[PDB]
Amino acid sequence: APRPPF
Amino acid sequence: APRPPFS
Amino acid sequence: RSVFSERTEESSAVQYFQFYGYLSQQQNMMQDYVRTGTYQRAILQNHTDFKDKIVLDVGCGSGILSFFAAQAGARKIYAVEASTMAQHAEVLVKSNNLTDRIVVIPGKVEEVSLPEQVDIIISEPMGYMLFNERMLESYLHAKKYLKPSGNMFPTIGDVHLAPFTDEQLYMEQFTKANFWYQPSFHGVDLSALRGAAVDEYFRQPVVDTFDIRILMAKSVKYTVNFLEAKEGDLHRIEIPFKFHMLHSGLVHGLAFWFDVAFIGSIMTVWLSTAPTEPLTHWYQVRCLFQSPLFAKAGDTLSGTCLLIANKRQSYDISIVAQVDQTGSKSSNLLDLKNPFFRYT
Amino acid sequence: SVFSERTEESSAVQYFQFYGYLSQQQNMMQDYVRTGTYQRAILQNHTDFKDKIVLDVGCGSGILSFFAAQAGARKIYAVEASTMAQHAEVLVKSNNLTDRIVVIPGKVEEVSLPEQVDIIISEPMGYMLFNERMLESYLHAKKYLKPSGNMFPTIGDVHLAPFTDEQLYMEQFTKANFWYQPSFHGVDLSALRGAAVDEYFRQPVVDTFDIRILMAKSVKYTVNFLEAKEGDLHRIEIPFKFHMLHSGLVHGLAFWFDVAFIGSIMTVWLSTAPTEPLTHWYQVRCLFQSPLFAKAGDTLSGTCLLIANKRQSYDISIVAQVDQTGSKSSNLLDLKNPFFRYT
Ligand SMILES: Nc1ncnc2c1ncn2[C@@H]1O[C@H](C[C@@H](N)CC[C@H](N)C(=O)O)[C@@H](O)[C@H]1O
Ligand SMILES: Nc1ncnc2c1ncn2[C@@H]1O[C@H](C[C@@H](N)CC[C@H](N)C(=O)O)[C@@H](O)[C@H]1O
Repeated sequence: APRPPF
Repeated sequence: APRPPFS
Repeated sequence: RSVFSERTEESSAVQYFQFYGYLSQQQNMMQDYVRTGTYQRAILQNHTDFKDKIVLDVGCGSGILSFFAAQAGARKIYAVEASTMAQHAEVLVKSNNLTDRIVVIPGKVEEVSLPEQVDIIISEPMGYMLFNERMLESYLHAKKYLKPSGNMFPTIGDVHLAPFTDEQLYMEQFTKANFWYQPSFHGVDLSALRGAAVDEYFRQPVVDTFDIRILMAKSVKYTVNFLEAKEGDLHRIEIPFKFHMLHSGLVHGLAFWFDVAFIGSIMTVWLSTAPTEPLTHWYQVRCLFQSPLFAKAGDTLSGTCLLIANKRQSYDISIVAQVDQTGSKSSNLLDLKNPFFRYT
Repeated sequence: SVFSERTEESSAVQYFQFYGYLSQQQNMMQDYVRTGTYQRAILQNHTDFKDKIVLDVGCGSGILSFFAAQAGARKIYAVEASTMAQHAEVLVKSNNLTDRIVVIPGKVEEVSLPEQVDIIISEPMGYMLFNERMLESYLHAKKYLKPSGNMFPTIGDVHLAPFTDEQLYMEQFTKANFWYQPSFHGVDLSALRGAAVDEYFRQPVVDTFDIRILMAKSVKYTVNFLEAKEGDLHRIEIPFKFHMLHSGLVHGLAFWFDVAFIGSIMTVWLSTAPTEPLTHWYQVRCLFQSPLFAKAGDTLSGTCLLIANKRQSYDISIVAQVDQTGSKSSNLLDLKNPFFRYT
């Protein structure tokens, strides 16, 4: 996960 | 993740 | 070059072993009490399969199972670990004063050398849906070290599959995909990707647990006997099924779980991940049908689940099913490597 | 390529796989603060797009390229290295913008563009700003930038401030202390105590928190994208001197970041600060395995050092000392292995 889930 | 988190 | 590297993309392997290199990930398995406790029980209560024996622990991780073989009296335990967790296992062998009895061998079981053959191989190589990670092949591969008539713990594995109805689980896929069904997201029409978004969600197996009431027929099982099986047998796994429907409703997919049996001299002990049993870190797995099927109690839901092993240490899953009485049909393709972890 | 030389194939493969998923594009797109602010930045600076040539670095869905088109761009090259490129193309057709948006599949370090551009737009920010090393790809893309061309975003501010959060510290500490057990199912784990603490405290903590936990005014490190070269980002050195506003235990440093789109009409800020509405970047905290005691009026000084690695991230070291007592904490953090704590 480069980007965290919003 | 091969193994799921658990608690 | 190596049986392992042949069947495995380096990129997948690097991640895989990095994951298992983490103390927290070893700790995640260790704290599964059903898992760790049953392994301990299976070994200690079959103390005669271990007393003064030579043991191989395939993928020892922390060493935990090798310490259990030692508690049961084993003379010599070779503990093979491919990840950098091997170094930590080694530190534990010393600090628990078991240097004479446990020998940690860093590396892949497909690539290392053992000094001697063994009486028994122990391992925990089960992935979700049993087969994920392809570590069962490593475990079978390891039988090249097994003395004639040696044992394996675990000895057999059963996969269970059964149909389910879960309307809300099914609808969630569409509610998620419908993000794309808007003609003006900040002035942009995203609609043309809605179908591709649905396909993507439906390709993910769903990891979580559920009330057994959702199951619509008694499970069918597919069994692997680890004493007899060859690595090659897990490359293409075909599971036929003919369900006799106990309940009438919309069948939204198949549910998967598994059990393993430790068949010892003194007793057989079972480790079950069934939905009827307390929860484990394996939960259960459900494969949705993108078109569900109507069945009435008494009908037969027949078809095939085919798992085709891939170089990313997982399987391409193909499920095809029909209601025999009506001929309505559903086909599904899933990627076992990319599950949706739905559980809270 | 410049890319493959600094990147492990194993990391790259996983990176672009993750972004190939419509679910992950959707995750970013649905961050309203992020997507709405990019839209406002671009449309409120229309004269920076009107009849211009644009490069979108890492276009994903195409979303920013559509905004550039809405603002009147003549031509937009939309570069994307994941399989998301094929979906972008579909959207470009379905939106009748084939004449203005041109998807180019590939890494911006490896593709060819038919001409130089007036402005580069990208959303290359990772958490703690620098994760993913995609800022390096964005700077790399300046080879296509006309002299006096613009960048959107134009600058990046990283903020850091010391925090107190004993609940966080204990949560992490308790997990580590699993490995303090002398008789886990009869086995002595205790010799891995220190290794375990090291591993847990190496994990940066991604979530939000109340600003009441901050113990001093934040220090700011700025990167000007119009002027930075790629290689500036290989070794990032952020020194700091905090004038402590409260007494108590310092559990680590908190980080967030802002970016400014410095247009010809107006400047538009996108902030991920904890005083602002939450974004999908949240905030990032680097915990110290032993907290530092400070008194209001003390100074906490040291260095945060970011060393680029080949896993598209950074080795981070934070050395902090309370000048008045000589009490110090040195820490190493593995920015690639964060703990996503948010409920
Ligand atoms: N081919 C292989 N060769 C050696 N080790 C492997 C291989 N495949 C997986 N492993 C390791 O096997 C371990 C699997 C774990 N389920 C078990 C760890 C430990 N035995 C336990 O029961 O807690 C991980 O630590 C992997 O790194
Ligand atoms: N070197 C590279 N070349 C091309 N694309 C890249 C590169 N590195 C990252 N990307 C892509 O950049 C995108 C980063 C996303 N944060 C932004 C997507 C889109 N521009 C948006 O704002 O919604 C991902 O889709 C990556 O696949």
